[PDB]
Amino acid sequence: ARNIVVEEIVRTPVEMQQVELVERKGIGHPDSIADGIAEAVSRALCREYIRRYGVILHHNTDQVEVVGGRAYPRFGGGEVVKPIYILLSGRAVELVDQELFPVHEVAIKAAKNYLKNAIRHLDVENHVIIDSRIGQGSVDLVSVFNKARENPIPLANDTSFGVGYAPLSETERLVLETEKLLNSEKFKKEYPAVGEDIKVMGLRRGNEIDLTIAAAIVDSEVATPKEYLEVKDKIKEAVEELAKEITSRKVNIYVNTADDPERGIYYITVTGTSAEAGDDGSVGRGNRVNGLITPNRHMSMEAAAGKNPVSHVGKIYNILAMLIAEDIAKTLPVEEVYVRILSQIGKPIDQPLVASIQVIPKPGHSVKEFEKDAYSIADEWLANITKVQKMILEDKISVF
Amino acid sequence: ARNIVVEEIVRTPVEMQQVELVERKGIGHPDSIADGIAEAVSRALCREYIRRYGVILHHNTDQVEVVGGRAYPRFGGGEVVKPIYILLSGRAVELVDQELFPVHEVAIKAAKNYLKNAIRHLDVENHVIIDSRIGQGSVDLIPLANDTSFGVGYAPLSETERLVLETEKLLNSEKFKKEYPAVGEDIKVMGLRRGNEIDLTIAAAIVDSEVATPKEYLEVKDKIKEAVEELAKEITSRKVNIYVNTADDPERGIYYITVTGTSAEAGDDGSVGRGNRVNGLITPNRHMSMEAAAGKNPVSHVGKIYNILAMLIAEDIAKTLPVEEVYVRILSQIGKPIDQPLVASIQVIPKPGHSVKEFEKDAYSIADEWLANITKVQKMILEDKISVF
Ligand SMILES: [Cl-]
Ligand SMILES: [Cl-]
Ligand SMILES: [Cl-]
Ligand SMILES: [Mn+2]
Ligand SMILES: [Mn+2]
Repeated sequence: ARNIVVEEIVRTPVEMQQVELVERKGIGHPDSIADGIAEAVSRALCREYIRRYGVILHHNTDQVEVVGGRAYPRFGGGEVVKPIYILLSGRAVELVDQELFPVHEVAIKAAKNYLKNAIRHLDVENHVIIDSRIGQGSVDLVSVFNKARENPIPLANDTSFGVGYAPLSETERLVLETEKLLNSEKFKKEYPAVGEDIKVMGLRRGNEIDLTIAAAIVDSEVATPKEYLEVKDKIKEAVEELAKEITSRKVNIYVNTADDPERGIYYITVTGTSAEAGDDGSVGRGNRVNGLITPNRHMSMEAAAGKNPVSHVGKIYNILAMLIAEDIAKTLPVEEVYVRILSQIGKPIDQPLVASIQVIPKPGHSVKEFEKDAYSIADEWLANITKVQKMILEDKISVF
Repeated sequence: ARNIVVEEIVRTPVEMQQVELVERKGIGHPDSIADGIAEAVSRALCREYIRRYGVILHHNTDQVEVVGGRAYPRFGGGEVVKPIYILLSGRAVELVDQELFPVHEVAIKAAKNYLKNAIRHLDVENHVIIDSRIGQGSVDLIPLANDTSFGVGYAPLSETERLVLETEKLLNSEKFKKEYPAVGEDIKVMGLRRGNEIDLTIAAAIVDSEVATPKEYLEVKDKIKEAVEELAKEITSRKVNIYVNTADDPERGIYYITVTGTSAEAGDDGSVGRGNRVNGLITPNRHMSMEAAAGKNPVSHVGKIYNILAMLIAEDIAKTLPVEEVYVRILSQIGKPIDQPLVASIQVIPKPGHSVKEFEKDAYSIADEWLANITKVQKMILEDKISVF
């Protein structure tokens, strides 16, 4: 019934390709800040719609602009001189049966709460201005409930595709886990000088990987250039240990490569994010839903962060494509699998115009031998598509 | 000696894959409006820096937020009820040796001029609010790489890529607009190929002042369909199915009519880097860069230059040599001039019956000459001769 297509492709697996480039924008990167606020706003709206009406009402808050401020970092502690300005945009239902729903209150509080929990040394009350221009919508709940009855699985409202793949390469895992380690609670507690604005790039040529880390250091935690350099060495040491667990390839680690001590240049910040110094961010400019930027792979340009987890395929299909890919890679004799899913307007989101599965089989196997099981994995996930709504709101799946 | 590497790759060509997906967001789509404004602002800043100082000063205007308005379309002509709001962001040099450069004036003027020329039925003075929060820079009056920057491009386009690209270009061309003024600029095209059959879905905003009745609206949709059917026959002999404004439901009174020709009027939002790559397409069957070219300084941003150069190198190779596919990737080497990349990888599938040895030397030479003329590409960008979305 469902438009699922399984095909074999021939390609050099990424692990065997000569040049592989992978990047991850960490939590404090301005683009990832935009994504994180967008998603925090969406989840807060979902939960408050549920609390008041028992159902999620339509909204999309996948539009956030982070306008950088100005700052004077100094060893021992600088100051922010001009605040970061953040504009929340999108659309949400505001009039519910002639009654007013507190869209802007929920959104601004969610954005502020996200920043406080994400960027430890950022003074949100004084370093940030948050304004909201979220568009106004209206609905009658009887209609909402009737729409839910007519179509238990929501209808697609856009023509969009999501893209995912599996399994991850060593270089992909290295980049992902380097950022996760350095922004982990345990590491932050041990090394409070390491801010959250961390960008990780892995470039593999053959069996040698250059792993470059741009990590904003918090100037209130380093009194001297010497203490700053000791922090960079502690970053390098921790990532060296991590790399030995992920790959037996040679890994060269570089931290804050624009540093130039003789010219007095160090990557120190007041708050731990370069957004303080004038760098800007917006939604969908960084990691895909698997958490990575991967030009050796395939992606959708849809920004998952902030999109309605109930009906917007731009989020749902990018998550589902990754989950189907991971399932196939985990259970079948596959070297690589790429999943692309395209919505059809007016049809339920479990009836995509196509769900395309492209597989490189392991040597000694053919896709024909397992094509029906691959179909079945995609079919069961599409038939259970609404559970993605549940995993988002239970904070079980990240979208950047 | 530039580190250019030409190698053969063995992989299923896109045209032989069973399923291919291609999308293009047309000029009036909110995301493409953001991209277009971003690039229009950058080029206006470049020209005015040159006019005043003889050099381009540092800037990045790759941050634009299009916040949709409200509108009540009506057959015969509706009205915009709440204006579109556009925030310009990024950074530009504003203090030039203690004197003030009119960043915000240049930027707002450039944004308004772009909209005026791009969206025919948009009343910019009354339908749009443009504000600027571009960050303030300062300065006192072949570049080296400061980072590892990346560009990726490919050629030639597949039949489905060509159909999607040329469908939007046709419907938003002046010649077509003159004959069918009811067709707005907010056109989104999705192409799905399965085997030798292509499904083409077109969402095209129709201008409500140009259609007096539902009957005229349906006639306009049929003229879109007929025109694209003709175009498809020029590109492919695969079966092509064309669908226009598929969410329409006449019995329930739903038609894709707009006052201005862009869904930004009705509350849809856009921002930079959410849509087309520099070749004009969104192509999940290919390899794409995540960087937003629009608004980036074309003189100093290596990622923008390399993504354009990679496309130009690929297109040249595909046009002149016996290649079925070519993928071009360029990586800068930190601390070296940008015309001396860390690697320029040229990956080719030869046409059947051919081997790369026949033409590997010519492919190297094509890549070499483009890298040697990186300054020529920068000029082409400012002369509006190369599109970036
Ligand atoms: Cl290959
Ligand atoms: Cl098929
Ligand atoms: Cl990229
Ligand atoms: Mn960015
Ligand atoms: Mn969009």
